[PDB]
Amino acid sequence: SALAQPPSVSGSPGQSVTITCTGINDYGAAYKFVSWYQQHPGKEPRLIMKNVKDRWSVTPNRFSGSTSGNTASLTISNLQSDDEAQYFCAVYAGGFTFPRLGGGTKLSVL
Amino acid sequence: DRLFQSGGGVSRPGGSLRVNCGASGFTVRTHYMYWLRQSPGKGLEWVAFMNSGGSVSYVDSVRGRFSVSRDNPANAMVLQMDALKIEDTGTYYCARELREAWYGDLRDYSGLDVWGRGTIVSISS
Amino acid sequence: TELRDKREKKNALFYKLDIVQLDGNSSQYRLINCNTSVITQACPKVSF
Ligand SMILES: *[C@@H]1O[C@H](CO)[C@@H](O[C@@H]2O[C@H](CO)[C@@H](O[C@@H]3O[C@H](CO[C@H]4O[C@H](CO[C@H]5O[C@H](CO)[C@@H](O)[C@H](O)[C@@H]5O)[C@@H](O)[C@H](O)[C@@H]4O)[C@@H](O)[C@H](O[C@H]4O[C@H](CO)[C@@H](O)[C@H](O[C@H]5O[C@H](CO)[C@@H](O)[C@H](O)[C@@H]5O)[C@@H]4O)[C@@H]3O)[C@H](O)[C@H]2NC(C)=O)[C@H](O)[C@H]1NC(C)=O
Ligand SMILES: *[C@@H]1O[C@H](CO)[C@@H](O)[C@H](O)[C@H]1NC(C)=O
Repeated sequence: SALAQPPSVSGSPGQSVTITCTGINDYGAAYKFVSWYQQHPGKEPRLIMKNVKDRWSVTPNRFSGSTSGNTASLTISNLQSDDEAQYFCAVYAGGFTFPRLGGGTKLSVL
Repeated sequence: DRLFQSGGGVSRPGGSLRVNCGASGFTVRTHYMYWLRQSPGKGLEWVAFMNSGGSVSYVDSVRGRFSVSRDNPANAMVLQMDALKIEDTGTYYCARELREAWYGDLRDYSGLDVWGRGTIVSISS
Repeated sequence: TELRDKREKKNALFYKLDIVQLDGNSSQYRLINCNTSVITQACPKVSF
Protein backbone atom coordinates (compact mmCIF):
# COMPACT_ATOMS: atom_id res chain seq x y z
CA SER A 1 0.00 0.00 0.00
CA ALA A 2 0.91 3.68 0.25
CA LEU A 3 3.12 5.45 2.75
CA ALA A 4 1.54 7.73 5.33
CA GLN A 5 1.83 11.48 5.01
CA PRO A 6 -0.30 13.92 6.99
CA PRO A 7 -2.42 15.75 4.41
CA SER A 8 -1.28 19.27 5.27
CA VAL A 9 1.17 21.17 7.46
CA SER A 10 1.50 24.85 8.27
CA GLY A 11 4.12 27.10 9.83
CA SER A 12 5.29 30.67 10.20
CA PRO A 13 7.90 32.22 7.89
CA GLY A 14 11.48 31.79 9.04
CA GLN A 15 10.58 28.91 11.32
CA SER A 16 11.18 25.24 10.61
CA VAL A 17 8.69 22.42 10.13
CA THR A 18 9.02 18.73 9.36
CA ILE A 19 6.96 16.47 7.14
CA THR A 20 6.88 12.87 8.33
CA CYS A 21 6.79 9.70 6.26
CA THR A 22 5.59 6.58 8.05
CA GLY A 23 5.34 2.93 7.13
CA ILE A 24 8.75 2.60 5.49
CA ASN A 25 9.52 -0.84 6.93
CA ASP A 26 6.13 -2.31 6.04
CA TYR A 27 7.39 -4.44 3.13
CA GLY A 28 10.61 -6.32 3.72
CA ALA A 29 13.88 -5.43 5.37
CA ALA A 30 15.73 -4.40 2.20
CA TYR A 31 17.65 -1.15 2.47
CA LYS A 32 15.10 1.60 2.04
CA PHE A 33 16.20 4.36 -0.32
CA VAL A 34 14.17 7.40 0.73
CA SER A 35 13.39 10.22 -1.69
CA TRP A 36 11.47 13.49 -1.56
CA TYR A 37 9.75 15.53 -4.28
CA GLN A 38 8.53 19.13 -4.52
CA GLN A 39 5.74 20.23 -6.85
CA HIS A 40 4.57 23.78 -7.12
CA PRO A 41 0.96 24.29 -8.23
CA GLY A 42 0.58 23.93 -11.98
CA LYS A 43 4.16 22.64 -12.15
CA GLU A 44 5.63 19.20 -12.46
CA PRO A 45 7.46 17.29 -9.73
CA ARG A 46 11.04 18.25 -8.96
CA LEU A 47 13.38 15.94 -7.09
CA ILE A 48 14.49 17.37 -3.74
CA MET A 49 16.29 14.79 -1.68
CA LYS A 50 17.63 11.26 -1.92
CA ASN A 51 19.30 8.95 0.58
CA VAL A 52 17.36 10.29 3.43
CA LYS A 53 19.65 13.20 4.23
CA ASP A 54 21.49 13.66 0.90
CA ARG A 55 20.78 16.98 -0.79
CA TRP A 56 20.41 17.12 -4.57
CA SER A 57 21.47 19.73 -7.08
CA VAL A 58 20.18 23.18 -6.19
CA THR A 59 18.44 22.42 -2.94
CA PRO A 60 19.67 24.89 -0.29
CA ASN A 61 20.88 24.03 3.19
CA ARG A 62 17.43 24.74 4.64
CA PHE A 63 16.28 21.26 3.58
CA SER A 64 17.48 18.35 5.71
CA GLY A 65 16.58 14.70 6.13
CA SER A 66 16.36 12.38 9.14
CA THR A 67 14.96 8.91 9.78
CA SER A 68 13.58 6.80 12.62
CA GLY A 69 13.51 3.32 11.11
CA ASN A 70 9.92 3.38 9.91
CA THR A 71 9.37 7.16 9.81
CA ALA A 72 11.45 9.52 7.70
CA SER A 73 11.37 13.26 8.29
CA LEU A 74 12.06 16.07 5.83
CA THR A 75 12.65 19.34 7.67
CA ILE A 76 12.70 22.80 6.13
CA SER A 77 14.09 25.74 8.09
CA ASN A 78 13.88 29.48 7.41
CA LEU A 79 10.41 29.09 5.98
CA GLN A 80 9.65 31.37 3.05
CA SER A 81 6.93 31.81 0.46
CA ASP A 82 8.74 29.72 -2.15
CA ASP A 83 8.36 26.66 0.06
CA GLU A 84 4.55 26.56 -0.25
CA ALA A 85 4.08 23.45 -2.36
CA GLN A 86 3.03 19.81 -2.51
CA TYR A 87 5.56 17.28 -1.25
CA PHE A 88 5.78 13.56 -1.95
CA CYS A 89 7.72 11.00 0.06
CA ALA A 90 8.81 7.83 -1.67
CA VAL A 91 10.80 4.71 -0.90
CA TYR A 92 12.52 2.31 -3.28
CA ALA A 93 14.39 -0.94 -2.75
CA GLY A 94 15.83 -3.76 -4.79
CA GLY A 95 13.20 -6.12 -6.15
CA PHE A 96 10.55 -3.40 -6.11
CA THR A 97 8.72 -2.86 -9.35
CA PHE A 98 7.52 0.60 -8.51
CA PRO A 99 8.82 2.70 -5.63
CA ARG A 100 6.16 3.22 -3.01
CA LEU A 101 4.70 6.72 -3.22
CA GLY A 102 3.27 8.72 -0.35
CA GLY A 103 -0.06 10.45 -0.40
CA GLY A 104 1.56 13.88 -0.48
CA THR A 105 1.35 16.88 1.86
CA LYS A 106 0.53 20.50 1.09
CA LEU A 107 2.88 22.89 2.89
CA SER A 108 1.64 26.44 3.39
CA VAL A 109 3.39 29.37 5.06
CA LEU A 110 1.27 31.54 7.33
CA ASP B 1 18.91 15.98 -21.15
CA ARG B 2 15.28 16.89 -21.84
CA LEU B 3 12.00 15.13 -22.49
CA PHE B 4 9.16 16.54 -24.58
CA GLN B 5 5.64 15.25 -25.00
CA SER B 6 2.80 15.49 -27.49
CA GLY B 7 -0.58 13.96 -28.19
CA GLY B 8 -3.24 13.26 -25.59
CA GLY B 9 -6.42 15.28 -25.92
CA VAL B 10 -10.14 14.54 -25.94
CA SER B 11 -11.94 11.22 -26.25
CA ARG B 12 -15.22 9.50 -25.54
CA PRO B 13 -15.17 6.36 -23.38
CA GLY B 14 -13.97 3.42 -25.44
CA GLY B 15 -12.09 5.65 -27.88
CA SER B 16 -8.35 5.64 -28.43
CA LEU B 17 -5.58 8.19 -27.89
CA ARG B 18 -1.81 8.32 -28.14
CA VAL B 19 0.97 10.30 -26.49
CA ASN B 20 4.56 10.66 -27.69
CA CYS B 21 7.55 11.23 -25.42
CA GLY B 22 10.81 12.14 -27.14
CA ALA B 23 14.23 12.67 -25.59
CA SER B 24 17.26 14.88 -26.14
CA GLY B 25 20.76 14.39 -24.79
CA PHE B 26 20.18 10.64 -24.48
CA THR B 27 18.28 7.83 -26.18
CA VAL B 28 15.20 6.25 -24.65
CA ARG B 29 16.22 2.78 -25.79
CA THR B 30 19.07 2.47 -23.25
CA HIS B 31 17.53 3.84 -20.05
CA TYR B 32 14.83 3.18 -17.49
CA MET B 33 11.58 4.95 -18.35
CA TYR B 34 8.29 5.50 -16.53
CA TRP B 35 4.75 6.45 -17.48
CA LEU B 36 2.67 8.01 -14.71
CA ARG B 37 -0.63 9.84 -14.49
CA GLN B 38 -2.18 12.31 -12.08
CA SER B 39 -5.90 12.96 -11.86
CA PRO B 40 -6.75 16.63 -11.19
CA GLY B 41 -6.27 17.66 -7.58
CA LYS B 42 -5.10 14.13 -6.74
CA GLY B 43 -1.78 12.35 -6.40
CA LEU B 44 0.56 10.70 -8.87
CA GLU B 45 0.14 7.07 -9.87
CA TRP B 46 2.23 4.56 -11.79
CA VAL B 47 1.09 3.46 -15.24
CA ALA B 48 3.88 1.70 -17.10
CA PHE B 49 7.58 0.94 -16.86
CA MET B 50 10.11 0.01 -19.53
CA ASN B 51 13.58 -1.14 -18.51
CA SER B 52 16.80 -0.66 -20.42
CA GLY B 53 16.16 -4.11 -21.86
CA GLY B 54 12.89 -2.97 -23.41
CA SER B 55 10.55 -5.31 -21.55
CA VAL B 56 7.53 -3.48 -20.18
CA SER B 57 5.48 -3.90 -17.01
CA TYR B 58 1.94 -2.53 -16.73
CA VAL B 59 -0.18 -1.80 -13.71
CA ASP B 60 -3.19 -4.10 -13.63
CA SER B 61 -5.77 -1.35 -14.18
CA VAL B 62 -4.61 -0.71 -17.77
CA ARG B 63 -3.18 -4.08 -18.79
CA GLY B 64 -4.73 -5.17 -22.07
CA ARG B 65 -5.72 -1.55 -22.76
CA PHE B 66 -2.49 0.49 -22.67
CA SER B 67 0.59 -0.32 -24.73
CA VAL B 68 4.00 1.33 -24.84
CA SER B 69 6.28 1.06 -27.86
CA ARG B 70 9.70 2.35 -28.81
CA ASP B 71 10.09 4.75 -31.74
CA ASN B 72 13.83 4.52 -32.25
CA PRO B 73 13.86 6.63 -35.46
CA ALA B 74 12.25 9.42 -33.42
CA ASN B 75 14.18 8.56 -30.23
CA ALA B 76 10.94 8.38 -28.32
CA MET B 77 8.34 6.23 -26.66
CA VAL B 78 4.67 6.06 -27.54
CA LEU B 79 1.85 5.32 -25.12
CA GLN B 80 -1.09 4.03 -27.15
CA MET B 81 -4.31 3.87 -25.15
CA ASP B 82 -7.43 1.98 -26.23
CA ALA B 83 -10.68 1.07 -24.48
CA LEU B 84 -10.54 4.37 -22.62
CA LYS B 85 -12.50 4.78 -19.39
CA ILE B 86 -13.57 7.79 -17.35
CA GLU B 87 -10.97 6.98 -14.70
CA ASP B 88 -8.18 7.47 -17.25
CA THR B 89 -8.77 11.24 -17.29
CA GLY B 90 -5.79 13.23 -16.04
CA THR B 91 -2.37 14.62 -16.84
CA TYR B 92 0.19 12.09 -18.03
CA TYR B 93 3.95 12.22 -17.56
CA CYS B 94 6.94 10.50 -19.14
CA ALA B 95 10.06 10.36 -17.00
CA ARG B 96 13.62 9.04 -16.90
CA GLU B 97 15.21 7.27 -13.93
CA LEU B 98 18.90 6.93 -13.02
CA ARG B 99 20.00 3.78 -11.18
CA GLU B 100 23.16 1.75 -10.69
CA ALA B 101 22.96 -2.03 -11.18
CA TRP B 102 26.53 -3.24 -11.40
CA TYR B 103 26.99 -6.46 -13.38
CA GLY B 104 23.25 -6.83 -13.10
CA ASP B 105 23.26 -6.55 -9.32
CA LEU B 106 22.22 -3.15 -7.96
CA ARG B 107 23.84 -0.96 -5.33
CA ASP B 108 22.83 2.68 -5.84
CA TYR B 109 19.65 4.52 -6.73
CA SER B 110 18.96 8.16 -7.52
CA GLY B 111 15.32 8.31 -8.62
CA LEU B 112 13.46 10.17 -11.34
CA ASP B 113 15.65 13.02 -12.55
CA VAL B 114 14.09 14.08 -15.87
CA TRP B 115 10.39 14.87 -16.14
CA GLY B 116 8.30 15.88 -19.11
CA ARG B 117 5.81 18.68 -18.69
CA GLY B 118 2.81 16.37 -19.06
CA THR B 119 -0.03 15.99 -21.56
CA ILE B 120 -3.71 16.47 -20.75
CA VAL B 121 -6.17 13.62 -21.39
CA SER B 122 -9.93 14.03 -20.94
CA ILE B 123 -12.34 11.10 -21.37
CA SER B 124 -15.88 12.46 -21.41
CA SER B 125 -19.30 11.98 -22.97
CA THR C 1 38.85 -22.68 9.75
CA GLU C 2 40.04 -25.31 9.68
CA LEU C 3 38.70 -27.47 12.48
CA ARG C 4 35.19 -26.08 11.84
CA ASP C 5 35.03 -25.10 15.51
CA LYS C 6 37.80 -22.51 15.94
CA ARG C 7 36.46 -19.54 14.05
CA GLU C 8 38.64 -16.43 13.88
CA LYS C 9 38.17 -12.75 13.18
CA LYS C 10 40.02 -11.68 10.04
CA ASN C 11 40.05 -8.56 7.92
CA ALA C 12 40.92 -7.58 4.37
CA LEU C 13 40.37 -4.83 1.83
CA PHE C 14 37.86 -4.88 -1.04
CA TYR C 15 37.53 -2.15 -3.64
CA LYS C 16 34.49 -0.14 -2.62
CA LEU C 17 32.54 -0.71 -5.81
CA ASP C 18 32.47 -4.43 -4.93
CA ILE C 19 30.80 -3.85 -1.55
CA VAL C 20 27.15 -3.09 -0.87
CA GLN C 21 25.55 -1.72 2.25
CA LEU C 22 23.55 -4.37 4.08
CA ASP C 23 19.78 -4.01 4.19
CA GLY C 24 19.89 -2.63 7.71
CA ASN C 25 22.52 -0.84 9.78
CA SER C 26 25.03 1.15 7.84
CA SER C 27 27.94 -0.44 9.75
CA GLN C 28 27.03 -3.79 8.16
CA TYR C 29 28.03 -4.57 4.60
CA ARG C 30 27.64 -7.44 2.18
CA LEU C 31 29.35 -8.78 -0.88
CA ILE C 32 27.77 -7.30 -3.98
CA ASN C 33 26.30 -10.50 -5.43
CA CYS C 34 25.86 -13.05 -2.76
CA ASN C 35 22.09 -13.29 -2.17
CA THR C 36 21.71 -13.90 -5.88
CA SER C 37 24.50 -15.98 -7.35
CA VAL C 38 27.49 -18.18 -6.66
CA ILE C 39 30.88 -16.46 -6.59
CA THR C 40 34.08 -18.31 -7.49
CA GLN C 41 37.77 -17.45 -7.18
CA ALA C 42 39.94 -17.68 -10.27
CA CYS C 43 42.80 -20.08 -10.04
CA PRO C 44 46.41 -18.93 -10.59
CA LYS C 45 47.27 -21.48 -13.27
CA VAL C 46 44.04 -20.59 -15.11
CA SER C 47 44.77 -16.88 -15.57
CA PHE C 48 43.74 -16.58 -19.22
C1 LIG D 1 33.14 10.97 -16.60
O1 LIG D 1 33.72 12.26 -16.54
C2 LIG D 1 32.83 13.30 -16.99
C3 LIG D 1 33.60 14.59 -16.91
O2 LIG D 1 33.96 14.90 -15.57
C4 LIG D 1 31.55 13.33 -16.16
O3 LIG D 1 30.64 14.21 -16.80
C5 LIG D 1 29.99 15.13 -15.90
O4 LIG D 1 28.73 14.63 -15.47
C6 LIG D 1 28.02 15.51 -14.59
C7 LIG D 1 26.76 14.78 -14.17
O5 LIG D 1 25.76 14.87 -15.16
C8 LIG D 1 27.73 16.83 -15.29
O6 LIG D 1 27.08 17.72 -14.38
C9 LIG D 1 25.84 18.22 -14.95
O7 LIG D 1 26.04 19.50 -15.52
C10 LIG D 1 24.85 20.05 -16.11
C11 LIG D 1 25.22 21.34 -16.81
O8 LIG D 1 26.47 21.17 -17.45
C12 LIG D 1 26.60 22.23 -18.42
O9 LIG D 1 26.77 23.49 -17.77
C13 LIG D 1 27.97 23.62 -16.97
C14 LIG D 1 27.93 24.98 -16.32
O10 LIG D 1 26.67 25.13 -15.68
C15 LIG D 1 26.72 26.27 -14.81
O11 LIG D 1 26.81 27.47 -15.56
C16 LIG D 1 25.68 27.76 -16.40
C17 LIG D 1 26.02 29.00 -17.20
O12 LIG D 1 27.23 28.75 -17.90
C18 LIG D 1 24.44 27.93 -15.52
O13 LIG D 1 23.32 28.22 -16.34
C19 LIG D 1 24.19 26.63 -14.73
O14 LIG D 1 23.04 26.78 -13.90
C20 LIG D 1 25.43 26.23 -13.92
O15 LIG D 1 25.52 27.15 -12.83
C21 LIG D 1 29.18 23.43 -17.88
O16 LIG D 1 30.36 23.55 -17.11
C22 LIG D 1 29.11 22.03 -18.51
O17 LIG D 1 30.25 21.80 -19.32
C23 LIG D 1 27.81 21.87 -19.31
O18 LIG D 1 27.92 22.75 -20.42
C24 LIG D 1 23.81 20.26 -15.01
O19 LIG D 1 22.66 20.86 -15.56
C25 LIG D 1 23.46 18.92 -14.38
O20 LIG D 1 22.47 19.12 -13.37
C26 LIG D 1 21.33 18.25 -13.62
O21 LIG D 1 20.73 17.87 -12.40
C27 LIG D 1 19.60 16.95 -12.48
C28 LIG D 1 20.14 15.56 -12.35
O22 LIG D 1 21.02 15.55 -11.24
C29 LIG D 1 18.83 17.18 -13.77
O23 LIG D 1 17.48 16.77 -13.59
C30 LIG D 1 18.89 18.65 -14.08
O24 LIG D 1 17.92 18.98 -15.05
C31 LIG D 1 16.86 19.70 -14.39
O25 LIG D 1 17.16 21.06 -14.39
C32 LIG D 1 17.40 21.62 -15.70
C33 LIG D 1 17.74 23.08 -15.52
O26 LIG D 1 18.96 23.18 -14.78
C34 LIG D 1 16.16 21.40 -16.59
O27 LIG D 1 16.46 21.81 -17.92
C35 LIG D 1 15.74 19.93 -16.58
O28 LIG D 1 14.55 19.77 -17.33
C36 LIG D 1 15.58 19.42 -15.17
O29 LIG D 1 14.50 20.18 -14.63
C37 LIG D 1 20.31 19.00 -14.52
O30 LIG D 1 20.40 18.54 -15.86
C38 LIG D 1 24.73 18.26 -13.83
O31 LIG D 1 25.15 19.06 -12.74
C39 LIG D 1 29.02 17.45 -15.79
O32 LIG D 1 28.74 18.61 -16.56
C40 LIG D 1 29.79 16.45 -16.66
N1 LIG D 1 31.06 17.01 -17.08
C41 LIG D 1 31.35 17.27 -18.35
C42 LIG D 1 32.72 17.85 -18.61
O33 LIG D 1 30.56 17.07 -19.26
C43 LIG D 1 30.92 11.94 -16.07
O34 LIG D 1 29.87 11.95 -15.11
C44 LIG D 1 31.95 10.90 -15.67
N2 LIG D 1 31.37 9.57 -15.66
C45 LIG D 1 31.88 8.56 -14.94
C46 LIG D 1 31.16 7.25 -15.04
O35 LIG D 1 32.87 8.70 -14.24
C1 LIG E 1 21.52 -0.50 14.62
O1 LIG E 1 20.07 -0.80 14.72
C2 LIG E 1 19.35 0.00 15.68
C3 LIG E 1 17.90 -0.43 15.63
O2 LIG E 1 17.05 0.64 15.24
C4 LIG E 1 19.54 1.49 15.40
O3 LIG E 1 18.91 2.27 16.41
C5 LIG E 1 21.02 1.85 15.36
O4 LIG E 1 21.15 3.23 15.01
C6 LIG E 1 21.72 0.99 14.31
N1 LIG E 1 23.13 1.35 14.22
C7 LIG E 1 23.69 1.76 13.08
C8 LIG E 1 25.16 2.09 13.13
O5 LIG E 1 23.05 1.86 12.05
